[PDB]
Amino acid sequence: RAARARESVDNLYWFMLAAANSAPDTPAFVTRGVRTLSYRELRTRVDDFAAALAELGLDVDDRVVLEANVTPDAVAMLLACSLLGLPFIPVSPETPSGRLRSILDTAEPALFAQAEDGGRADVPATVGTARFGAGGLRVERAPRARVRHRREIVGTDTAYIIFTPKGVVMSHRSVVSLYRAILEQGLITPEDRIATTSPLQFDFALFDIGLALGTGAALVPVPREELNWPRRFLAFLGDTGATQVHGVPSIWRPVLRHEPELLAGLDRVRGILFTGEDFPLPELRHLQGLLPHARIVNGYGATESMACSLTEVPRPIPSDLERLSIGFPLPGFDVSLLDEHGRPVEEIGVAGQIHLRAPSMFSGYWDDPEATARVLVSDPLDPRSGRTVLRSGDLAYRGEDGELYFAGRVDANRVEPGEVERRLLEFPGISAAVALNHAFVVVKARAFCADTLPGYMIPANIVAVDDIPLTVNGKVDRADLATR
Amino acid sequence: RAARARESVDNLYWFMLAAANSAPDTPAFVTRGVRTLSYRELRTRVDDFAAALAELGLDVDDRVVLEANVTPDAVAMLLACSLLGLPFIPVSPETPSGRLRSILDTAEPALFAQAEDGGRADVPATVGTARFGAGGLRVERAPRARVRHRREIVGTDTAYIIFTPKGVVMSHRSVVSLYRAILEQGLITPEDRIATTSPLQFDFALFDIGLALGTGAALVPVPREELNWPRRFLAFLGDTGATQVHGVPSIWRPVLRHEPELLAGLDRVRGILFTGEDFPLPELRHLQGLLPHARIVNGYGATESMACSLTEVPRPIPSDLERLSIGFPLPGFDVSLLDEHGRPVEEIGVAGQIHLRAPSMFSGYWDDPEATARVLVSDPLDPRSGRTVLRSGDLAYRGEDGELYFAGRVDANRVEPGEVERRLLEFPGISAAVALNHAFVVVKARAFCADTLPGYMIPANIVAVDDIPLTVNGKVDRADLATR
Ligand SMILES: N#Cc1cccc([C@@H](N)CC(=O)NS(=O)(=O)OC[C@H]2O[C@@H](n3cnc4c(N)ncnc43)[C@H](O)[C@@H]2O)c1
Ligand SMILES: N#Cc1cccc([C@@H](N)CC(=O)NS(=O)(=O)OC[C@H]2O[C@@H](n3cnc4c(N)ncnc43)[C@H](O)[C@@H]2O)c1
Repeated sequence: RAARARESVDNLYWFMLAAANSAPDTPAFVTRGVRTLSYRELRTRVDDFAAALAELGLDVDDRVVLEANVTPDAVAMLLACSLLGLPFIPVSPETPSGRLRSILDTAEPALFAQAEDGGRADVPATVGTARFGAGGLRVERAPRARVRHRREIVGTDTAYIIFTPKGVVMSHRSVVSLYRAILEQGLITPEDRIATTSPLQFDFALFDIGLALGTGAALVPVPREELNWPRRFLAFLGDTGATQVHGVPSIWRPVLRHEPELLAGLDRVRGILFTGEDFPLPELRHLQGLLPHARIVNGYGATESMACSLTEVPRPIPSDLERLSIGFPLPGFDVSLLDEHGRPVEEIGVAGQIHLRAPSMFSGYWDDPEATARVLVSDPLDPRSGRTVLRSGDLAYRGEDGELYFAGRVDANRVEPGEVERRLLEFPGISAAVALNHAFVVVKARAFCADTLPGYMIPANIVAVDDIPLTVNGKVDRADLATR
Repeated sequence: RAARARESVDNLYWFMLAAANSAPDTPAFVTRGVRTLSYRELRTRVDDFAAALAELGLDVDDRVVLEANVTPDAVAMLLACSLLGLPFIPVSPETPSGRLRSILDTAEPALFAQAEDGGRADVPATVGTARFGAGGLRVERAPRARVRHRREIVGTDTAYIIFTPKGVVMSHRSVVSLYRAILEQGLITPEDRIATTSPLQFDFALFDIGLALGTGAALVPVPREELNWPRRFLAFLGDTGATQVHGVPSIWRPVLRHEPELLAGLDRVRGILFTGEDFPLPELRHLQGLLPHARIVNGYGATESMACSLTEVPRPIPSDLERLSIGFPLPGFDVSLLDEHGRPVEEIGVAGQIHLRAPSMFSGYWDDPEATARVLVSDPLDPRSGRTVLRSGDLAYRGEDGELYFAGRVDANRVEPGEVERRLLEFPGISAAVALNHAFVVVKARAFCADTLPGYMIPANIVAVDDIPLTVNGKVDRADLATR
């Protein structure tokens, strides 16, 4: 009686589990005793959860909150939801109870599912509740009864909604199109093991899952508890034989500061990928110098398209380089830089706002058509067609070869805090530095800065801190540094 | 310097010319001396026209009017436009000068191209003019100079705009998705020869071209001058060895009336496909009876998605059958029937308005965002997602097996003119009949009707005519029958 996605129709289930056929006994997951779960064993768990979910009578586009971090079970669940056309709303179990309630209030989901040993208690009787474990999907409270109206699942049905409360609605067509564009850029082979560090609620986690599983590679989820301590993190990457390490730039900060020599011992690491924010070039040069056999890729994009461009950093990074390139749009993606009148910028080195044409475009903001119409706008170079572009909120300029350079959020003398942080990171004893004019440093600095920086770039205040504070998703917490 | 579509990005060029690689010497076209043009020779002409077009400096999404009927040269041109991301506006050379001017006024194209021996004179100096022939593309007036801004072609770039002045904007992604859905329904093999009868300006022509060329089959364009006379039309189908015959129901009307015995001699015809309007069941039963080895397929859909469903008619058609089924949506398509409150109709045999979820959805109506927002509407079963559906303007009901039945335009006792026309087509001496209560017949009838029809279905007037008048696209011209 449940609709199931057909194999020919774009859908995360068929896309991520194709390797269960061509390579059933190859590893889909490596976890830590180092264990592997094969593609066949993963499809078996997905099919079991999907048989259980199908009993609940949910209609296509009924929303399932998945509270978990990246685990074989949580990935088995989101793929079960995918086959049944039930958009998942991934929520980290670290999300505060209040923030979760606010998501439940707006998203009005039919079902909330967490791990057997999950800790969430606060869930209204309108929302069904279930727990999943290699034991199976276990319904605690059934979702409330309904009449199914959707006969067939399509490409534009929602795969997932990302909540930060702003909800980015992504279709199977959009996310599969992104995975296919990256498969074309041979970032990954089937023999790779991708260490993934992002919270499940961050699309960087969904990007890592699909890149691994869509390629026939193994995923190595790094638990936050392993990530937070430098020797522990390095022993986890060594033990699991990780070949690729994905994370926001901050994942390296403790290892660079405390354990650079053990970091150099990661001889199986072939590739590093970051996204989310600028990697401070002094830390990035330090990292590159320790792992000279690891390709480093600058990943640019936003939740609204999942991603835009993948750009290998120069080897070595020029000492004098001020900004890494964010390169060229993925195959099938296109950028217009438009000025403050909405006109194309053709001039080398002049910033405009990125307007992205992407096959991975979000459907809209959940229950916010006004916000949707401000962001997903009529193509300003062809406004009579009804074609839309993403008005990204990001500034960029091109260089002489047409490559892009990120130039900050349009809404956040032009100060480049990156140049302030660079000069400070070049001062004896400073391991980290964030500017917002206040500079915060992890450990005279003022005169060292003034020896090369213009007057408007010299910090008014330089504040010693034990660490750079991070958001749940691992980005610099500038709100937090503001408070103190 | 011209952007060209990449092979990995949905685009009519790569989709229709893949057979130039796997089967270069197989026929792409059969024309009438019976000649063939191979896939390789077709790609050569496409590449030549595209090299010439690229010289003109047009930007991606610059519009090219193609005035032609279905010919190897006109198909070579629309595929050249496709590779360069130049949406084509196909216009039949039968279109009156006034109607063309009205299209030029709204669409403001950069270029108008016609055949060497084309007859159009009326084209403003703002629009470039060119003529194409196996000689090459020949520029008469260059388009006016411009700066190119688009770096890369994407999936959602416009393939073509259909004008009837209402302009349906179709993307490469939408039209390729439709061709792929039909390739999955093995309508056609590479050994087939598809006789196509629609004017190039009608998307039925574009449907036929892509089905043939995307499959590696041969296209057999039927010129209007061959189509208009019954023995001439049958000799053309015989000489070219057509294996499939596509056209609106009216293409059969003269052959059924004048040459039924020669029609039975079409021994190579394996398949017939119609769309656009109801096939009057008495003519359809007559046709099916003459070619018992031809599968007949009822094709339902609209320009806004190119198509929706393909449904093989029963063999034989039950004598008592009142309506052919329009079956089930193509793989990856989904229909909701919604009532006059906007609520799902689940009841067998109750009509509602078709809301279509389609991967082949139009981008919008050219320079008409108001009309777009009335037709491409928020999914009424999931309106907070920003997902849209086509509000089709078509009524339908389901039968016991969930199959659809077309029940007329929402805007056009409920009279079923089909039942009035049926009873008249069953009266001795009537070969055709159209009701609009007035009935028009091609050659006491009133009492024959009253012997089985309810009072409200009995024509007030029965008018003998020499023929049923047709639109350019070959549909019944009810406006025309109204005048007289
Ligand atoms: N390649 C790649 C790739 C792979 C996985 C997931 C993603 C993104 N969804 C990650 C992300 O932070 N998205 S965001 O919407 O929260 O915030 C997006 C914003 O974060 C900033 N950003 C994102 N990438 C950045 C980069 N490489 N350098 C500098 N800033 C970058 C930009 O402002 C951007 O609009 C990209
Ligand atoms: N399968 C298939 C297939 C292949 C090629 C091209 C097409 C359509 N684009 C043809 C067409 O007439 N489109 S229309 O937009 O002008 O007018 C559409 C309208 O014409 C009517 N229509 C279209 N198909 C019909 C059918 N099979 N039976 C009855 N009516 C039908 C409906 O009202 C529909 O909304 C369909």
